[PDB]
Amino acid sequence: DLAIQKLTEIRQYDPYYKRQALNLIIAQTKLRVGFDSVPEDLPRLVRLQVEDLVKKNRDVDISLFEVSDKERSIAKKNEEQALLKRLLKALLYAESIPEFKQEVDALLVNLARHFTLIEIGRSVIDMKKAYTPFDTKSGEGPLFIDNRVLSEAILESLANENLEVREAAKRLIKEMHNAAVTVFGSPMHVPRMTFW
Amino acid sequence: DFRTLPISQLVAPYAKDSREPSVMIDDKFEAFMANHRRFLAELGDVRARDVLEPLMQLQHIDANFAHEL
Repeated sequence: DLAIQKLTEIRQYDPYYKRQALNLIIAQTKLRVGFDSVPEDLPRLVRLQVEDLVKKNRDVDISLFEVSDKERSIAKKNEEQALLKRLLKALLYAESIPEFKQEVDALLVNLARHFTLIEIGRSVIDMKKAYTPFDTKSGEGPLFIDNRVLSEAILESLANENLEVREAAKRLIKEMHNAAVTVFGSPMHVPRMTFW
Repeated sequence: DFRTLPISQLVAPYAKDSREPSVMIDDKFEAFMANHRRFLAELGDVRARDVLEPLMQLQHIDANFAHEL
């Protein structure tokens, strides 16, 4: 709270404290995203996902996402999601300070590409789910923070009083589309993802 | 605690899948994946000081947060 208030609101020691606040915000965002260990031949699996999505293969085993999560609290997850959205909004606003621009821009571009990779697999799962019939033993999937808080942050940043914030907001959408095109191979089947 | 969806969970279904993609992998895709791997490695490199030092610098300008700390 104090870090966001100090950063997004404007003595000779202010830049020092703004730098401290930015460091804290970046660390918290990284902690919220999390760390993962991916297999060695990940490109092949990503292209297999794309191939399955372009066609309508029905031989996908998605039993891992049909297991109920009946021990955690949904309200806690909602609160965590709201906190992450606030963090992303502060990061986007930080682009208006010339000394912070490059770092935040690189971090945001990396995050956007990561979320595109997530969205492709989510699309595969959602496509497979629409055909499964009803069953009482089955339940919903795991609980997680929705990576579409970036869309809400971009929406809230598009009409900012600063030109840099609006330009960065547009650049993020462009970057996500470019990443989707690069992963798919051509722009023909990109509009089949459920993110748009 | 709650985090965003991990990619390993999403690629778990293809654990036993021995198939070759129809579209041959190109140079741009390989560079993209290498950059992503670098970013993923950089993600899991947060030390305690990264959080603790800014807090003990920021406590000196607000007394309510110092009370909380």
